[PDB]
Amino acid sequence: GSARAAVSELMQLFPRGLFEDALPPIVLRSQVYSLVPDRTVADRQLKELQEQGEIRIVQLGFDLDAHGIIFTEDYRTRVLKACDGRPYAGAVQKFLASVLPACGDLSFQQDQMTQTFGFRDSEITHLVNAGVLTVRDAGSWWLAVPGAGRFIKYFVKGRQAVLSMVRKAKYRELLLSELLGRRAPVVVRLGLTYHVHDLIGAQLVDCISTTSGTLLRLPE
Amino acid sequence: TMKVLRCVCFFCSKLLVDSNNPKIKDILAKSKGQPKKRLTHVYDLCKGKN
Amino acid sequence: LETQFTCPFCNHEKSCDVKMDRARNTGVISCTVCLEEFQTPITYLSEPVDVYSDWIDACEAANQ
Amino acid sequence: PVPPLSVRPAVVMQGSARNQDDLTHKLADIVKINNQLRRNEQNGAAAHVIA
Amino acid sequence: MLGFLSARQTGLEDPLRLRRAESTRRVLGLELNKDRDVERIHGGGINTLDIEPVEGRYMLSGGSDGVIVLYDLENSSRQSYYTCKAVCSIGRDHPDVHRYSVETVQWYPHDTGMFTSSSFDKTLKVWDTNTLQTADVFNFEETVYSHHMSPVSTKHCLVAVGTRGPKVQLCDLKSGSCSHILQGHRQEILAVSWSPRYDYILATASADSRVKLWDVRRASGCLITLDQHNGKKESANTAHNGKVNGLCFTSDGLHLLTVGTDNRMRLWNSSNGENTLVNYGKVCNNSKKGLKFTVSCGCSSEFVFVPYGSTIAVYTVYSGEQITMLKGHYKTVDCCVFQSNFQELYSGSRDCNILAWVPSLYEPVPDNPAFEDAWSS
DNA sequence: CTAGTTGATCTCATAAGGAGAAGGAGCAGAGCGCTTGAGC
Ligand SMILES: [Zn+2]
Repeated sequence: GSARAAVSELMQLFPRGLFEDALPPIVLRSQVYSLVPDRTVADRQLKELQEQGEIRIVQLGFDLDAHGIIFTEDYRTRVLKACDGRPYAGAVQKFLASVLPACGDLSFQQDQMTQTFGFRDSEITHLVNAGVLTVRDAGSWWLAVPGAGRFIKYFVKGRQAVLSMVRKAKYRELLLSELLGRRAPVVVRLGLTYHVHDLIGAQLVDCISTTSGTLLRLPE
Repeated sequence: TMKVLRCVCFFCSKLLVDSNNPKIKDILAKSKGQPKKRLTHVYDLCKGKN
Repeated sequence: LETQFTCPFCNHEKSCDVKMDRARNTGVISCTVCLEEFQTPITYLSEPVDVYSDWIDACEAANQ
Repeated sequence: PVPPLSVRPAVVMQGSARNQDDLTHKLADIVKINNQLRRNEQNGAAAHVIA
Repeated sequence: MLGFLSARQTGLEDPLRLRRAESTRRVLGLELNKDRDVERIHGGGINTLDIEPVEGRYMLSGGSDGVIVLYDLENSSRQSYYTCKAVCSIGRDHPDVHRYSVETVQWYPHDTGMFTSSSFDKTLKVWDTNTLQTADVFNFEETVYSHHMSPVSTKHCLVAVGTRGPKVQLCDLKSGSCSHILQGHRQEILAVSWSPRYDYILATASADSRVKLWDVRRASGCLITLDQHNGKKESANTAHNGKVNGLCFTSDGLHLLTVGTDNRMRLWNSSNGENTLVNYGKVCNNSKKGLKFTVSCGCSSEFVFVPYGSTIAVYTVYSGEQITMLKGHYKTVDCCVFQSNFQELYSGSRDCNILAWVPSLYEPVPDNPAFEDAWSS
């Protein structure tokens, strides 16, 4: 179990064509813990591999522990094709050439951004224009991924959906082989395989192994 | 302030409802030069979004 | 009337809730900081103040 | 926005009592409480006191 | 077992190896009151426990009704399954009783003749153990959520108390003081804990999701405001993601353990403050009050027993693996204490009983009439 | 360019309504993806 390997698999699962090649392929830290049993180390590998500049971990808002992952190169290649042709395309390019390869912190302070990156107080709206700078608070702001709205809406919808059917299942159990074999519900479009990894990481289910494969149960 | 804040996002400060859809397009077409009517329609349509 | 009360144990203002259950002719009042519960037999006429009175009277009676 | 003296004139008494306008009194109240708030927020103050 | 004994008398293994190995084996074999029982005098739920620093024999306890009961924890009888009797109890009839719920109690380090209890009645009381009366009463403007005394400092007797107010209060047993106050927090301070390694180093955890490492001698703010993601570095640098309601230094004081209502637990370096990125899984924590937990001492690998709903979770401190869940209670557990000498655990919860967790795997040898299946044939 | 002088200027110091419009609550039903689910 390697975090380099772990993140790669999730990346493959992503429905790339579903979002018209605009949102870079997000993979969650929750589903990272699914492939690698020892979470204790998964964070440690991704930590140095964060400052290694080959990954971007973006903080999301669907829960307190919402930390998404965006591929660095793909994060780069997609912002220009989204920013260019727009009024905000000006200093977002600077943000890219200066801020991204010099820092890896999840949220930038006011004095940090203005001084270290030499940002004015007028162009800062342009980064807020299309998913570049979120709003942590008055003094700090988390790093944004453009066009993240649609993803989480489907993501949250999907999580609820899978949770619901699992509960509905007779005797409140549902075999994992019975998810893949059965057609994915139309309510969730991110992929049934994508979400089942999420609850495993979120510990909403436990991977109980038996003679008939592995089973998931709500916590007792 | 109440109405505008309820219409816009609390976190990312964006319009809750996509503005390119036919419903908003026809609402805007009807409300040409009527900002009060536009606000009323937008508010009563975006109040249901959670 | 008021529904947020002060817990007699943990001394937190506006930190008590009253549960309404006409069907079971009973009511429950519980805190939020320390979560101390109490149940009393209520009727169609009982009010959230009444369950406080029953609880606080029992507390004083238990303190006797 | 502070109104000028024309909007809130200082009336003249039959003697020399220069009564200020009610808007001027409210403005003075606002300035004193704003200075108190500024000094409180620059120094150490409780959250409930600031509220 | 036998190999550890033989390797000891032969000299191949240093004598500490068997002791640490047998200590950690006892922790793994922890189970309910196989040979014990705690006398029940707390009418309400029990909020705090503390074992005396020396000789680990008498244990204090503080209930939700305000009574504080001092216990006895060794078998003065010949027979087993002894009951842990109470030598004394400060109840309602006492003139100086906590009127309201007592939140945390603590034995004074270096001797057992004095102990301090702080309640929600906005007072910290100094007690005389022998006469069971008070000596100093410290009233506070807001309710008191926790108080800690330095277990290793010998140059001072400062007691640190965190109130509902946004600012730490440092009372000195020597003289009255009660005026030294630490600023830098924004909301209710739910946990304070001194550092067992450094005398003047204090950790304060408050509802603004910030834990601050203070130096009492220092006259200029805090030293380290622990952050979660280790960015470059206040009104920022959140220690957790909710309400930090727990604090427990490790045995040597080199690392810090914190529990918040984000259902997350973190281990932090004591000197620099960087988190060590031990994930611990999900640690259930919905308590709005101070959550008291302990860490094992004198074992092969240190353990941490943290309250987990109606159960107690055991994790390896550094490995961060879930060892076992001690399902004994019926209501939520809020305090757990560790008997270092015997590797035993005492748990206070809200079902008004202190449960003892004693090591198993030692049973009487017969020459069980209740242990059979009764299935029909 | 330099001192010395004169005012400004400040700071600190002791004590027996209404009609209507707007929001929200609660229940009530329609619809629909879903999850079975069992009769021919
Ligand atoms: Zn209470």
